[PDB]
Amino acid sequence: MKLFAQGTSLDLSHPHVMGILNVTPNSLIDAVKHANLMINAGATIIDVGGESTRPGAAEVSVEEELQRVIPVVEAIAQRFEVWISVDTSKPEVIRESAKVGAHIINDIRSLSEPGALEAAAETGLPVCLMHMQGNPKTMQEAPKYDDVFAEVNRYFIEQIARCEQAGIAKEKLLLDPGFGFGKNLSHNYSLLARLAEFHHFNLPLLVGMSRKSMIGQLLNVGPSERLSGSLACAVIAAMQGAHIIRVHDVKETVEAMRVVEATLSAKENKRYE
Amino acid sequence: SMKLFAQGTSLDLSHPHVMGILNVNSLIDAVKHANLMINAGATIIDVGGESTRPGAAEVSVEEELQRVIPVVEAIAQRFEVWISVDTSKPEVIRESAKVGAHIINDIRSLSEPGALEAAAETGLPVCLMHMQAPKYDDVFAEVNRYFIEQIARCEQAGIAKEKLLLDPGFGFGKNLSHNYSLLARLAEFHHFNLPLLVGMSRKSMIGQLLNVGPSERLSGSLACAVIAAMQGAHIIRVHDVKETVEAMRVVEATLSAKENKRYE
Ligand SMILES: Nc1nc2[nH]c(SCCc3ccc(S(N)(=O)=O)cc3)nc2c(=O)[nH]1
Ligand SMILES: Nc1nc2[nH]c(SCCc3ccc(S(N)(=O)=O)cc3)nc2c(=O)[nH]1
Repeated sequence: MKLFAQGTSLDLSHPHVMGILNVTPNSLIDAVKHANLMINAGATIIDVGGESTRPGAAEVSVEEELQRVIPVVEAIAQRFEVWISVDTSKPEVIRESAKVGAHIINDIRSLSEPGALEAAAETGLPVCLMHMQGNPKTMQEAPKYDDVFAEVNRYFIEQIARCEQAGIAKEKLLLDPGFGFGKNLSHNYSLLARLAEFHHFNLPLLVGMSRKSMIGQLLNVGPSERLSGSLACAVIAAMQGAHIIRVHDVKETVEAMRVVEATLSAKENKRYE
Repeated sequence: SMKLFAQGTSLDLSHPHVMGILNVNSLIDAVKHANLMINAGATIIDVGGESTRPGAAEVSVEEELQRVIPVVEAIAQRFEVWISVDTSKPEVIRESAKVGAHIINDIRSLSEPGALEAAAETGLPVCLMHMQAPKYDDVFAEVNRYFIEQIARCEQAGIAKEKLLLDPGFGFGKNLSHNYSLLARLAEFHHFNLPLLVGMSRKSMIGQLLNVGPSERLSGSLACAVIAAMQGAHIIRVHDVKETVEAMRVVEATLSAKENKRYE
């Protein structure tokens, strides 16, 4: 499995670490400093995000998101070789990001915004499709599923079809179950436990559990006390064949991923189920 | 519903347990460290540490008794935690059981003269660990047959199968490649229907892979624990108790949401 963007490629034979770079409030200088630290710790992708999608988050104007994101993507692409994912839902941010060197469109809304689908297609870039029930304002009010795995699985079927009809080929797509995006604790763990079953689509799998409440509520610790839990989640995912792990704590995750790599390379079938 | 019995209590092996490592004036600090490990969530304390590492200075019978017995006694009197004892000597096995030890953890699988008979007499649970530039045809198959052999040897000496734990012995006569081969296939050892104990914490199988110092292996050690626990390993022996317990809670939440209750 490989992805292609901006005249390079990304080999998904071994799990990759994606470092989180939030640029919600010198801002540009600190951002590039942080990216650099994450690159040196072994991150091969940086996820640049200028809109909070935490539960209850307020929307951000397109002009504000552009000012936060585009100088940061540009500065990174002009200095390093690391891949760059842009965590946005806005057509214009999608276009302007691709023009300045971004490689992956990581949309938590799966291109649901008006014109987002068409803009993503126009770039040619890889696209991550994430599951969310509802929207960030209300997704955590009362998450409810008869069968969460089935409903997330059905959602991916539907959204894959949707991207194909718009002219985005399967080979550009990634899937992400959306941990924390309209799920209670038990819903998140049902998805993590059956994650390997999403491989049937034959598409890269991306997960983002780092420091989220599925660790906090389970351990009864705050956000700065969740490293061990976060690593445990990362390893559980990567052992089931997840290709990209989105994290805050890059060095430590990269170390854990080596151990997973060694273990999978010693295994016959190269996955746990 | 696997359980072990010792000293009038039981250990419920339906979820993974963290066994903290204790290094053996002494006694006050030992009880202090035991207390910290219990507070961090260890349910078993392994008594020995640096004093009992392979390569360490061999000691006389009377020295090992003087060093080990009062620590086991003091822990048994003050806490409800289970106590694993690191020893190869029959006298120490015997006297440890008298003062409250729950598990005999002999890396030599009771090979020294009298050790097997002394272990049998105590009625306590016994860990069967595999030990030996290393070399194997099929390291899994060699470890497997070693277990078949020790189970029969123990059963010969009157030790019920219900008291045995199996440990593949990470880092004992094994290069990096052999170690990862055993971890990768750890789940296959469940055919014995016996508890599985593993100890990878801070070992060379991490140190060599990541190329870092003894004190910088927490993340790889946690990865190892999680990999083992996801395959149904019952006891994980570690230095970093708090962090390992947190990781094990995540594994337990994952395994409770799974139909199989194990990854293979
Ligand atoms: N592909 C992908 N992209 C992502 N972007 C984000 S931003 C996280 C917003 C947030 C924070 C905290 C909680 S909570 N209540 O669970 O702790 C939920 C959402 N996440 C993901 C993710 O997973 N995948
Ligand atoms: N049941 C059980 N008991 C144990 N006791 C020990 S003591 C540690 C000795 C050591 C240190 C370092 C390396 S190395 N060269 O791989 O880094 C090997 C052995 N370990 C274990 C274990 O695993 N199980």
